Amino acid sequence: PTKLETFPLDVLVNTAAEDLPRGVDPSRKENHLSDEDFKAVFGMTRSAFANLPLWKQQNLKKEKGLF
Repeated sequence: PTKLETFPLDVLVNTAAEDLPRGVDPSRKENHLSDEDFKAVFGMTRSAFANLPLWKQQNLKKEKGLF
């Protein structure tokens, strides 16, 4: 594609690894949320989230089912 594919939050959270769409980086599911879902889930800009240390990004994602 011309850009990364997006999918509904429920699909990214509640799908077995083997069933995940091919267009989703399993280690960076947040990149595949729409802007609206990213804002609802994280409450900060994508750049602000990317500026958190990787371990903190992961910790936040774990509770949210996106790790």
